[PDB]
Amino acid sequence: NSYPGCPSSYDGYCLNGGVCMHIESLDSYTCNCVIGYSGDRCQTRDLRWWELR
Repeated sequence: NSYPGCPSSYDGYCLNGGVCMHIESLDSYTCNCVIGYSGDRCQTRDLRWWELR
């Protein structure tokens, strides 16, 4: 269901990593946040602690 789906405008909408998806139903195009940070879009990044750049 959560297959990789996201037009071009979804290549910088998120400042953090983010995993672009389309999600069934309606649009909802977005980038799944990650482990360590979240919010509108991990805007609340716990800085460097998890991944690496």
